[PDB]
Amino acid sequence: ATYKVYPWGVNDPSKGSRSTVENPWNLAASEFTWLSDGSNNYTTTRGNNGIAQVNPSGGSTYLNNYRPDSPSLKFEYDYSTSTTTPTTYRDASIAQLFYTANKYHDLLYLLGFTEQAGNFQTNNNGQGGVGNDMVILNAQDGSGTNNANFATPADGQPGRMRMCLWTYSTPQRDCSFDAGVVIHEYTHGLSNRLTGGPANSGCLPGGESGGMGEGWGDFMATAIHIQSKDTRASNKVMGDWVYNNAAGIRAYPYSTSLTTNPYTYKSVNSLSGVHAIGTYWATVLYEVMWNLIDKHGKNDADEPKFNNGVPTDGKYLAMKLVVDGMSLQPCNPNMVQARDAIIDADTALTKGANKCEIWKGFAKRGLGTGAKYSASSRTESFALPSGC
Ligand SMILES: *[C@@H]1O[C@H](CO)[C@@H](O[C@@H]2O[C@H](CO)[C@@H](O)[C@H](O)[C@H]2NC(C)=O)[C@H](O)[C@H]1NC(C)=O
Ligand SMILES: [Ca+2]
Ligand SMILES: [Ca+2]
Ligand SMILES: [Zn+2]
Repeated sequence: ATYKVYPWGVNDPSKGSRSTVENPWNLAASEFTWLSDGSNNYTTTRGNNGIAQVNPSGGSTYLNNYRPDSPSLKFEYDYSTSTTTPTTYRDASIAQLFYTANKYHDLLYLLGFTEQAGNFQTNNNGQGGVGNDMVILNAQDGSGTNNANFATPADGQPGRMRMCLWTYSTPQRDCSFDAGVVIHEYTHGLSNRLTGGPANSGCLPGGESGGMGEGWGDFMATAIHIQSKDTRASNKVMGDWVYNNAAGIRAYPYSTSLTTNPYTYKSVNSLSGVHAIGTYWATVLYEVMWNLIDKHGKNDADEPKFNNGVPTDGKYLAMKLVVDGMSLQPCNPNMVQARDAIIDADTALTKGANKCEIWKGFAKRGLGTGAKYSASSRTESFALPSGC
């Protein structure tokens, strides 16, 4: 089986070129491949982890929406950034969306988002949790433009991703091809399933918890696209291609310079809406990640190496600690509790080997030892534990 796609690590069409990749699944995470659920084999963008289609109606059903009928298993379709009519590259759009989401399924699986952790699969093959909940992957969704979204029911009911056309450019830009946005949306399914465990999807409804909900997706997309040359001095934005602005969709770049990005926990008292709040959260995680990378290095490959169950590099270690923290934090968590869950995740995973790297990043942006949450009147702190 082949896919002609912008491969994993190329965020969007302005940053790379398409090529044909063969059998891109990781069999540890997709034992049936992406094209089977163990009982049925498919000749389209359908299998254990997801089903992809266009949804021009904007409706809530999916099985009978259009997807390419390709018994060749060569999911190689025409695409050009000059094309004005997005339906003429719907096959490519669907295939790219299927590719990116399945790759991310596989990576998250390796970081611990398995069947027993409440992940999204039709068949869990005796490994725990509840199946029948592959992701419904809607490309060119007619419910709107200039946005994307993800609905996460409890374990056993499929997640639903809606990817829309964006119309701040001519030609319009199809966000199926903006991997970071795909990753951001899928991460809503990750954080909603893990937080409060897989049966509770009401744990990140709004306010500060919902803000972290936005931040986690931006962080995961950012971390995945860190480049060989990058250092803590690199600044990163979100969605700059599909949105057609070099600033991306958030108010500041993800940066370790407090000049480039000034947000601290106190700033959240003045921020309005979950995306603004999440911009602060993703900046804190960015700080922590660079502390871990500066300590452990970074692995530019598409999957981590593990030493005694622990990612060997700071990039995937950061991702793993963030994922693990979601399983330890309370339902409806605030950022102080989510900080503590990440520290506790490191205690469990590494016996506390990264305590001070984590605290330094949180403290630097006001989530130090003295921080206190309030919906309107948070208290910030830049103080560190004595051990640090
Ligand atoms: C359904 O798809 C699976 C996965 O591609 C097929 O399993 C492969 O079978 C061949 C031999 O038939 C083996 O050499 C491969 O190692 C198998 N792959 C995996 C991942 O197990 C299976 O044959 C297909 N079923 C039908 C009826 O065509
Ligand atoms: Ca499941
Ligand atoms: Ca949950
Ligand atoms: Zn979001």
